[PDB]
Order: sequence, then structure tokens, then C-alpha cells
Amino acid sequence: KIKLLKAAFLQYCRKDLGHAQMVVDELFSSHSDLDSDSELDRAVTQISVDLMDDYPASIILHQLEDKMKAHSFLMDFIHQVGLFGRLGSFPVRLLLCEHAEKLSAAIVLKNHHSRLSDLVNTAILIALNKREYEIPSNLTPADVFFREVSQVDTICECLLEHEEQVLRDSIEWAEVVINVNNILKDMLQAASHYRQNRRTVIIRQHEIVLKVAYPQADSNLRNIVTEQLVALIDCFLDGYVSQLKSVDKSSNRERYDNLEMEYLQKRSDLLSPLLSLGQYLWAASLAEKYCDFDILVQMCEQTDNQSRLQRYMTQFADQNFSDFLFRWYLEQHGQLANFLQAHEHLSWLHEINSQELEKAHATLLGLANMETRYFAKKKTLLGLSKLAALASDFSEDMLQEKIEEMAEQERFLLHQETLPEQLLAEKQLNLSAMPVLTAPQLIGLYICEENRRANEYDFKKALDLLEYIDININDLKLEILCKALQRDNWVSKDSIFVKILLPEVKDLLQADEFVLKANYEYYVQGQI
Amino acid sequence: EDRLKIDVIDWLVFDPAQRAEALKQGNAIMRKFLASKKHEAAKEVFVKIPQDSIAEIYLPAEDDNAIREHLCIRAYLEAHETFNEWFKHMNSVPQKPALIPQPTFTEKVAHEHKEKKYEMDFGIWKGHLDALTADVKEKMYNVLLFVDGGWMVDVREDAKEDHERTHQMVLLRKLCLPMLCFLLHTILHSTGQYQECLQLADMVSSERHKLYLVFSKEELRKLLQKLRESSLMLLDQGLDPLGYEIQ
Repeated sequence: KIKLLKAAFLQYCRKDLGHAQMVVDELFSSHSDLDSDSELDRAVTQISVDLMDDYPASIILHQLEDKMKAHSFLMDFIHQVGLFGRLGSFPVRLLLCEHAEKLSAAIVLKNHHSRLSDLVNTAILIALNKREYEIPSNLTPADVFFREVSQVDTICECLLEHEEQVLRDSIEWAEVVINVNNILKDMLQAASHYRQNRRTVIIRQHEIVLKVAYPQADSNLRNIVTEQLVALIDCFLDGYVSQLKSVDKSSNRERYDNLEMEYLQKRSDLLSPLLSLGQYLWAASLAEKYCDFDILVQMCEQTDNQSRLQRYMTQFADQNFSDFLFRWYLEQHGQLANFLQAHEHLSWLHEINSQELEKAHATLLGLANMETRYFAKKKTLLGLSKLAALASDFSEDMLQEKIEEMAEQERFLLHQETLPEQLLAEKQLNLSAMPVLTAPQLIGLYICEENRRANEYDFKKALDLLEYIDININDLKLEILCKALQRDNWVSKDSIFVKILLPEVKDLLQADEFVLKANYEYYVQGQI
Repeated sequence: EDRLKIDVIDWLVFDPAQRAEALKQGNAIMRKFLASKKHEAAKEVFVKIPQDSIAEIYLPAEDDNAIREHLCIRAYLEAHETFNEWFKHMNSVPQKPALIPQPTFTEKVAHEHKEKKYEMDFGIWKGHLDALTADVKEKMYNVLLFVDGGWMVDVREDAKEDHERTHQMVLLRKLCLPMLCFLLHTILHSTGQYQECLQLADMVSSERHKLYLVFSKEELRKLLQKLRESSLMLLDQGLDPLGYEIQ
């Protein structure tokens, strides 16, 4: 309650003179305190933060310096009396001390800068939040524009947009839009070095990137650079604060931590594109600031002839090589990087080039095997593999092996190759744009009732594709000998028994008839 | 001595009762000239052979082969007659309109027209080209895929020994089949038919023709550095090395 935060605010007053008495009101605190972590300890957090808000609410500068010392012997009179717990940062409101520190160094950084253009944008920013007492006392005020100065930044921006609507851009009007850029910048430089001594804020920064982009479209050279080294000074403080919040959160609830990554990653891409027109001399520092954002510094090295920069990038990197190759494929000296990118299935190419033929043959056969999507292509790869191997320097022995193990492949393929042209327009099949079929599909397609002119050779080859299997063998052995008779219209069965040269075929199982047994007699004399 | 030989043909052609000997000798003579690539020599002989010789002659092993050889030779010649026409055309592309920077308003309009006429000629020079490409290709596949036993390869196997001719027929295959392949590759590449270029490695390696035996190891690699070149242009188009969509 209010009686408590007015009792420690009374013990800090004595904590400047002596301690003994204050250390017994912190000792009466620990025994008389609640001590239930989850909210009563965030009831004394809501007290230490209500007194840091009042040492910030407190000769306007020497009086705000006296207040960064006061909130410094208030953070030392908490470390000692301790004050080693509580934290109710949650959403929107220990990090809260640092934050109120950082914004009191911001209040002294724009107190050190006092000119007629900012004092006007401030009076417009305070008359908009509420009215001011007109009993003189017109800074028009600060002690409350400190606890909340975050607001005099989003308003001294709306007073650079109405001073830009009248700017008529015209040169002196692009000098007033930079003077403000320089202050919001070194006010963000002052909060960074106060952390070294340890959605409106951000919108007003992505708003002045775009207005610092519209102006360099019309600007004397040198000026367009200083506002570019500035919007690079500022963008490098935003990307540093989204990096520090990432590192703050991890593990469980990851879904929210991989959705905030995509959001900062769609912005270091929107800050990169923006810098794609600008100077790339700053790219090296933007790429290092968000020390990866490689996709941007990798396409700046591509637009220029600096194959020296993309070698200096990969020289100092953790797995950029596996990144610059996968970032080349997704997208001259580009053929020297093609020489390295041809590492992987494009292998054979740089292998023919390197005169590494034997090698080209191994991978060309390997890609022929995995090949299942396109027949015409599985056929091409073997042919290439073969022409690679033949042109290579194998000993006549090894060569004879490569061309024999090969002759096999060509032997199976030839089957799908000789598929009649009657059933391939019947089945409405693409000539070449068809898949690498397997023994079954083939055997079953060579025997379809669609294949009309099916003759001795169609079945003979539909019995040659049985050693090309890897399910029921002798079920099919029957399926086919049976349509071998349906087509006979009780001549072909005759021939296929003439082509085989036998306890393969079945019998009683078959009838499952006058010349079937009749031919199965001069088939016991033939086999014998 | 060129004339001595091309002149002994008219003597054998004169007497129709020696047409079988006229053709056979015409073949031999044209086998020497082919090994020298004297195509106007070979053809000047090829016309002296009456266009109706084959019909009348109708078969000893020496006459079945000489009839086949003669057509093989015609298939070869026609594969150079149509290439030189095609090649002559490839080197007559309409030239871009000349630019007159800082033009008068007169020169501006003469140029709006010269630029519009050129954009009509370049379309036809692809038109005539396509028809000279479709034709020269066909001929190159008639020779490379010669029907019924390959080019300069006897079908009849019961003739009497003729080592000169036989080894002349093996040689002609090793001088002219590597050379026709490399041309067809140049035709396919020149017209941007890259997918098909790569399909020369099926035609060649094929066990149906065994064309790869007619190649020296060096010629092969050369054909393999020719195909890798077509492949590139297929990557530039966004397809895989062999021309198939990257899914």
C-alpha cells in the first residue's frame, strides 16, 4: 500500500546520511514482509519502481544532472540494503531502472541541445498531450517530459513532416530535416553508452528512414552521405536491440521466438534493399552490425567485380561457404563460382571440364540409377556415363567391367524402350515424358488387353522381366501364360515354348483343354 | 590424275552391259575422293552414273553391296549439300539498322522504317533457317543411323576378299562419322536445340549402331566438351543439364 512505499522513500532519505537505522527498516521489512514470490514480491517491485519514477519526476540541466546522481545513489542504496529480487517488467511496464536511467541521459542529451527549432517541436508536442500552466513556468516543461520523453520523439518527427510540407523541396529545408536526424541519433547514442556503463519508438525510426530516402533523391552529394551515415547509425541501434531481446528469450514458447526472427529478418532485408541504391561502403558495416544478414552483403559482392569481397567474406565466417553455394543456386567469374557450385550432381559437368572422366562416369551412373521421374533422361545419363567411361583411361580390364555392368542396365531399359506404339496411344501415354517403369508395370502392360498385336516377343519379354523384381512370382507366371491362350482363340503358346530353349509353367493349377494337355505331351518329349 | 579416273567412268557407262562394273568402279573412285573430302569430285562422278542405273541392273555379293554403297555415298553427299546451304544462310543474317545519334526529324522516320523492315526480315531468316535446319538434320540422321546395318557397312557377307575396299569402308566411317556428329552438334547448338544436342550421347553410345567404336578416345572427350556447352545454355534457361524442368 501507499504507507509502505512512503516508508522506504523515507528510509532512502536517511540512507544518504547513515545506514544503521535504514538497515533495520529493511530488516523489519523482511520479517514483516509477505514473502510469497509470485506477486507480493512484485508489490515491492511496484514500490521501488514508483520511487524511481519519482526521482525522475524530481537551472534546468544542472537540475536534471543532480537527478541522474540522485537516481544513482538510489540504485546504490538499493544494492546495499537489498533489494535483491522483485521484477514486474511484464508488458509495457530491474530492467525498469536501467530504462529510466537511459531516458534520463536522453533528457540531458536534448537539454544540451536547445535551439529554436526543437524547442518549437517540443512545445507542439506538449500542448498536444495536455494544456500548460501559463503562470510563466514555460519550458514549457521537462520533469514529466522525462519520465515520458519517448513521446517528444514521435512528435518532433510530426513537426519535421509539417516543416517538410512547407519545406517546398528548398536546400535550407533539407538542412532542417537533418538537424533533427542528428539529435534523435545522438540521443540514441546516449542510451547505448549508458548500457555500456551498466512499437511507436520503432515506427518513428522506420518513418525517418523513408524520409531520409526521399531527400537524397534531391541533395548535394556530400549532404546525401552524412544523412546516410546517420540513417546507418540509427538502423544499427534498432537491429542491436532486436538482437538483444532475441538473446533474452529462448527455448519453450519458441513459436513466438521464431516468428519474431522472421520479423527482424524481413526488416534487415527492408533496410538492405533501401541501402541497395545507397553506398555499399556502408554495407560492410551494416552486414557486420546485424553480423550475418549475409543475403544483402552477398548480393552486393555479386553486383560488383569484388570476387575479392566474397572471398574476404568467406575467409571470416562460420559456414558461409555452405551458404554462398546454396545462395548461388537459389538465385564468367560466375562460372568459377559455377565451378565450385557444380559440386553436387552438377558434378559430372566440372568433372568433364577437369578432365576427370573416370570420376564423371561414376556420378553419371549414380544419377542414372536414382533416376525415376523421366525415362528419356535415365536413358540419356547412361549414354553419357558410357561415353564418359569409354573416353576415360580405364585399363582394358576395368573398362570391360564398366561396359558389362552397363550392358545390363541397357538390357533392362531396352524393355520399356520397345513398348509397342499401339498401346502407347491407346493408354494415351506421353512418348518420352513418361516415368522409369518397373518390371511389374512393364510385364503387366506388355500383356494388357490394350496391347492388341501382342505376339510371341511381347510375352517372351514379359517373361524376361521377372528377374527384374526384388511379391508373388509364380502367380504372374500364370497370369501371363493364361492371356497367352485367351489371345490364341482356341500358335503363340506353341512358339513361346519354342523360344524358351520347363517345370516353371504350372498345370492343374492352370485349369484353375483338349489341346492344352495335347501340347503338354509333346512338351514332355521336348523337355526330354 | 583426277581426270584419268573420273574419265574412265564415262567409258564404262557408255556400254549398258557393264553398268554393274561402272557402278562398282564408280564407288571405288568415289571412295578415294571421299577420304580427301573432294565432294565436288565425288558428285561430278555421281552424276555420270545414270539416275536409272539401279533399276536396270536387277544378285552377286559384289552387286548387292555396290548398290548399297552407292546410296550410302548419296546419303553422305546430300548431308553436305544441305549443310553448306544451311551454313551459307546462317552467315547472311539481316544486319541491325544503323544508328544516327542526334538525328534530324527526317532521319528519325527513315529509321523508324528501316527498324520496322529489319524486324520482318529477321523473322524470315529464322523462317528459312528452321526449314533448312529441319532438312539438314534429317540427312545427318539418315547417314548416322543408316538403315539396315549402318553406314558404309556391307549387308551381304558372301563376296570375295577385297581388303582395299573393306578397309576403305572402315576408314570412311572413322573420318566421316566423327565429322558428321560434330556438325549436327553444331547445327543443333546454332539453332538452340540443346536438349537434343545432349541426345547425341544416346545415338553414339547406342548398342544398336555402336557408333562409339568409330571414335578415337580424343574425339569422344571433344564431343563431351561440346555437350557440356549445350548443357550450360540449358542452365541459363533455368532447366537441368539435360533440359528437363527442375521440379
